[PDB]
Amino acid sequence: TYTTGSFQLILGLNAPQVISGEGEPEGEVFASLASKPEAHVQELEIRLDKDTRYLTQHTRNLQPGDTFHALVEPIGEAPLPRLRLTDSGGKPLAFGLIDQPGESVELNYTCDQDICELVVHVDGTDGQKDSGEAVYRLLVGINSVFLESDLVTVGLAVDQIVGVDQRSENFSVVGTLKLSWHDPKLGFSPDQCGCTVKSFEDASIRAVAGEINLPLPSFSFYNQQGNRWSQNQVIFVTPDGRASYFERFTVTLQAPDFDFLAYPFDRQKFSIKVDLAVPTNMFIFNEIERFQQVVGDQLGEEEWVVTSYSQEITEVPFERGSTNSRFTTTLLVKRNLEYYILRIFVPLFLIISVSWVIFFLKDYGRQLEVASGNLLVFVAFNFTISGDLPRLGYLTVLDRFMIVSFCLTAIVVLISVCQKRLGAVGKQAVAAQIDTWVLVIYPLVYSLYIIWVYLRFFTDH
Amino acid sequence: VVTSYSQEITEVPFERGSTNSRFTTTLLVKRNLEYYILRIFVPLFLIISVSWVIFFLKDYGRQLEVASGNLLVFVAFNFTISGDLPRLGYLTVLDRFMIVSFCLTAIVVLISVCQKRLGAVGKQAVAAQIDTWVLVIYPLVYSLYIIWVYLRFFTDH
Ligand SMILES: [Ca+2]
Ligand SMILES: [Cl-]
Ligand SMILES: [Cl-]
Ligand code: NA
Ligand code: NA
Repeated sequence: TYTTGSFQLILGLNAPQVISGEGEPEGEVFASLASKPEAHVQELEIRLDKDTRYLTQHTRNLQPGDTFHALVEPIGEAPLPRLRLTDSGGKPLAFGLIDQPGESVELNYTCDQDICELVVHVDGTDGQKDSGEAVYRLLVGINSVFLESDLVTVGLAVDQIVGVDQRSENFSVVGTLKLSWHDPKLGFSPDQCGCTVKSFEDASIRAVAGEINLPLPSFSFYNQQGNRWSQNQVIFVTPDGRASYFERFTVTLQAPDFDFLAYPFDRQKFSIKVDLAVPTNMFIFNEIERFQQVVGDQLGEEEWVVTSYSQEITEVPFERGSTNSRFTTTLLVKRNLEYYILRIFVPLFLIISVSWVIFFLKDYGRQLEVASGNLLVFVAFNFTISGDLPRLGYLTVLDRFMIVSFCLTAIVVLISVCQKRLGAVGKQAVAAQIDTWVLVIYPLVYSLYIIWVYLRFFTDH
Repeated sequence: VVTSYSQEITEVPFERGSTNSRFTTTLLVKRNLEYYILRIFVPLFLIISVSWVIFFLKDYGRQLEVASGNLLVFVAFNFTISGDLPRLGYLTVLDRFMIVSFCLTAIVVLISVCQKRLGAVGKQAVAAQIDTWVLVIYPLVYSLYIIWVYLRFFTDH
């Protein structure tokens, strides 16, 4: 291909030093710049929401002697906005003149210095935003009229969800980060190295920008807690201006999108947000690279499992009207449920049934002997399981079922006492009516409780 | 403990066709098993049989007092050992045996209640047939469970 960049030209007439690399200017002048001009014109439909109501676009680079025209127009019946042109420093070079009919605010300028580096402004500063949807066609021209954000393709993949802190509403994950992006200003000329590839290893895009003193697409994991353990870190740059970043990492992230209210029947969102650290006007995320399986299927492992992974490009505001790209890889998860209903629920059931079948007995002495004894087994079992249950400072559904379960088992002891007295007073057919009396209201209440909670916690009621 | 160590040279792909050497030293390991079957399995057994020999009794009153009491000892023991057992968020085979073990011990309490009422209704030779009735299906079920798991978890079935 053709190649690009800047050069130093030494021209010599009867001067053998010039072919030796040796340019010191001397003598009488013989040469210079050799010859409407070339024109460049651009469309863009700009949009002005409540969010974004001033907008500026840096122009790219006019020669002394170049003329610049720009025109705005309303898409619907939206108001005629304020137009102006300005240098990079903000000193004004023109203003918009609203036209003969009053439909287009046009502006004009031709160029003074050997660099004119112009900036176009359009504002909807004039009125209160009524529904925040007035949008404009903007025409622009000199005689790629606007200098555009270079386009980065980002990719992410997770290998291990290695920690979840349920109390502090955060988690930890191991994964792989790739950004690939074509910027000519990066360009390596080959004869220096003697290679196609230049490598920077073990440092942060930020640090390499600082070393090179140029702009690069730096980023941060948005909710990062403390430090990240990054290995196989690297950034590759070819001659072309094609560049790539590769980083396996192990990061700890705050996710207060946790809700543990329906534990263990809760489901959760692990979101891995990757924001840039430079605005939309310099770099933006343009593609998603499916460089590997996004979520890595080791299934035996099992503690939290994965429903679906959706990873997506979105632009978010930051300070100084920093609007910048954000690459959200967000895993959907649920707990391993066999662990809960087998280890917790099944046994619990049995403890509750023991209290219900001792109502059959009619030897209230013994009914109460077992009733009381089984309450201890309940409490006993309730702290067997207290380990896999986490302390948060608020009630999960399980904690809710468990209180009710205990309360019903304690009242069987209370009822059993009641009936034993009745037995020894010789109203034993009262106490036998009671026996069969409970036998049916009582497991009816467990079942109704459950229905209550399912509706209370699961059904948008 | 270590079963064998095999260490080996192999080349794997990386960034921009980086194909590079990898030196894998890979140890094979197993747990110290005496610790498990002595500390966990042997005692558990004993708790299991206590429930089976109280089926012999035919004083269902007392059968049930021991039956119930021994369930607590089971739960008690099950959390003695809860320390050396690690919380993962999913069932290991031990966790599997332990649930089944507890469930069978809870139904002895349930059966013991059943038989006691039968006794006081004066169908005591029903309840005595039951006694000998379990005595044999019940430790048959532990043994079949075990066979089930060995096949479920160990034998590529
Ligand atoms: Ca929250
Ligand atoms: Cl409790
Ligand atoms: Cl248990
Ligand atoms: Na984990
Ligand atoms: Na907290």
